[PDB]
Amino acid sequence: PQADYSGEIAELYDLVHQGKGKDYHREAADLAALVRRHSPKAASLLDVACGTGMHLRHLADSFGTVEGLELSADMLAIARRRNPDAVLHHGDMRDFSLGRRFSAVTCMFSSIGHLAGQAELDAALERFAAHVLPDGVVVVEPWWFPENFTPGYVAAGTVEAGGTTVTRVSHSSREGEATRIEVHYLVAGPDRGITHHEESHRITLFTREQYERAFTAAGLSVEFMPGGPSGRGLFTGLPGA
Amino acid sequence: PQADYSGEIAELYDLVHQGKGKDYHREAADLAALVRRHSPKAASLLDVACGTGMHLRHLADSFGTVEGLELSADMLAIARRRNPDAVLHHGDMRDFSLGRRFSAVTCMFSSIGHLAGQAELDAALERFAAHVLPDGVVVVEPWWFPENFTPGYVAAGTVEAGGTTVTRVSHSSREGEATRIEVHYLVAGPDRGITHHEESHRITLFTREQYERAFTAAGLSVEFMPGGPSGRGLFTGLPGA
Ligand SMILES: Cc1cn([C@H]2C[C@H](O)[C@@H](COP(=O)(O)OP(=O)(O)Oc3ccccc3)O2)c(=O)[nH]c1=O
Ligand SMILES: Cc1cn([C@H]2C[C@H](O)[C@@H](COP(=O)(O)OP(=O)(O)Oc3ccccc3)O2)c(=O)[nH]c1=O
Ligand SMILES: C[S@@+](CC[C@H](N)C(=O)[O-])C[C@H]1O[C@@H](n2cnc3c(N)ncnc32)[C@H](O)[C@@H]1O
Ligand SMILES: C[S@@+](CC[C@H](N)C(=O)[O-])C[C@H]1O[C@@H](n2cnc3c(N)ncnc32)[C@H](O)[C@@H]1O
Repeated sequence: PQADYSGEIAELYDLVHQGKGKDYHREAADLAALVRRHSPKAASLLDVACGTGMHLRHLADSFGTVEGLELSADMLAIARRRNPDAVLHHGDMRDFSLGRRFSAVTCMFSSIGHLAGQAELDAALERFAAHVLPDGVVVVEPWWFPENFTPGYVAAGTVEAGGTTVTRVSHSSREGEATRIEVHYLVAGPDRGITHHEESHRITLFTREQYERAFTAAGLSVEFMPGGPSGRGLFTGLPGA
Repeated sequence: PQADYSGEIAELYDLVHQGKGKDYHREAADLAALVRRHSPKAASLLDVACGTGMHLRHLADSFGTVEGLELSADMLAIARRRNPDAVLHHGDMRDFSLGRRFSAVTCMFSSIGHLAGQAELDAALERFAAHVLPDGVVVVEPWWFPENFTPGYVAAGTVEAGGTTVTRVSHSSREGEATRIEVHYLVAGPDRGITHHEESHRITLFTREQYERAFTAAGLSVEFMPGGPSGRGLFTGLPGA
């Protein structure tokens, strides 16, 4: 039903991804070490599709200035509360223009898969290049590629916090050149009873070559790293191709 | 939504109660030892609201003849497959008449709480007495009493079998003289995706005295045993009051 990271889905986001084991503190430390490898003097970072601003909160401990861009107002509201001294823009990775550049431009946890087709992917990569300093680095965490996607995958987990029990179950299928992921939730607590929610997303299965193509078209040199924080690896790009 | 143990709810019953830890083999052994305490020569047993026939399957190893009665055709279908050599009647605990008596008449796992009011409870207890041999025993596992019910209770568990993942979440609230239990399910598998189901039941909170009253009115001597297989204790009754 929803595909827009809104309402109760946005409110549940952080608890469910923490319950699944996601460690944004570690991921931010790793990201900052990776960035400083390619740009030793790096000072500022823009996190695109920053969601609830969990990486930004931790990256602020490593970078003098951090900033975000996010499409969903409800995600953004959470992010702004968590990062009250940073600028967080409501906008679209396909066409934003902030009039400034950063040491690092990051786009994490498969947000890039919400783009449809090579044209949107190239457009986003060009915007990321349009916002990186000449000595900086772009980091994009892809969705699954066709060559590593597992169709029929079922993930189920339950987490409890503050008196509330949340179960999240996903099923991922092949829909042409994308994954269809259906996600259902049961949210329960003594005072509120049980509520059911659902999300459904089409997330594009770009090949590695297609990602590399978008980096190249944007003037970035590209390298893929397998494994990565979420099993999908990580691409890094440097201006100067 | 449903309150009638039908369709997919009936199909999910055994897997969810097994995942929650219910051991019908142990409960049947205990029940047979309890019965033989009060009726050493006991030979036959009628399980009323026998559901999917899980106690009957195991009790058949202890009693020469076992038989069941169940209101829901879909539960009964499962029970009949599991117990192909026994007679399993489609009927109602409030008014059935089988024209024969048994060494033991059992009614397990709070099925008795599906009755509304003292009149139905007394009617069922009189039917149970109308089907027990003079030297036999009646065993009724109650629902919660007002004095031991915990309102706001949330139970969540996930079990996997045969490629299918099932999450069941319940919330129990006080509705006058009953509990309102709402139960939601998520059923997931690689081939079938995710489906959501729900049940809602009103289950009467009779006091211990009200149970004892129904046994007495039916000519049975009554004893309550705390704890029991499901935390609600157990009543046993003997003809001859
Ligand atoms: C398909 C798939 C999943 N997983 C692993 C990956 C993950 O550990 C788990 C699936 O969990 P779920 O909540 O559905 O997806 P995420 O955690 O990625 O969250 C997001 C969902 C959509 C957009 C972005 C992020 O199984 C794989 O290892 N291979 C696969 O092909
Ligand atoms: C209210 C309540 C529950 N529990 C325990 C009892 C149980 O271990 C758990 C609740 O699990 P759930 O699936 O909702 O109920 P059942 O397993 O009884 O199944 C049936 C439901 C309805 C009709 C018959 C049987 O919490 C308690 O200890 N006290 C309570 O007051
Ligand atoms: C899986 S979440 C990842 C959020 C965050 N980066 C993290 O690691 O938790 C995907 C995010 O992409 C955002 N998003 C989707 N399409 C977008 C677009 N065109 N521009 C900006 N953000 C977008 C969603 O609103 C959501 O916050
Ligand atoms: C919680 S289930 C217990 C089933 C079984 N005794 C067990 O231990 O698994 C409650 C059962 O009561 C049955 N039931 C409800 N009202 C009934 C009635 N009036 N007569 C007979 N069975 C009834 C339901 O159809 C269901 O099978």
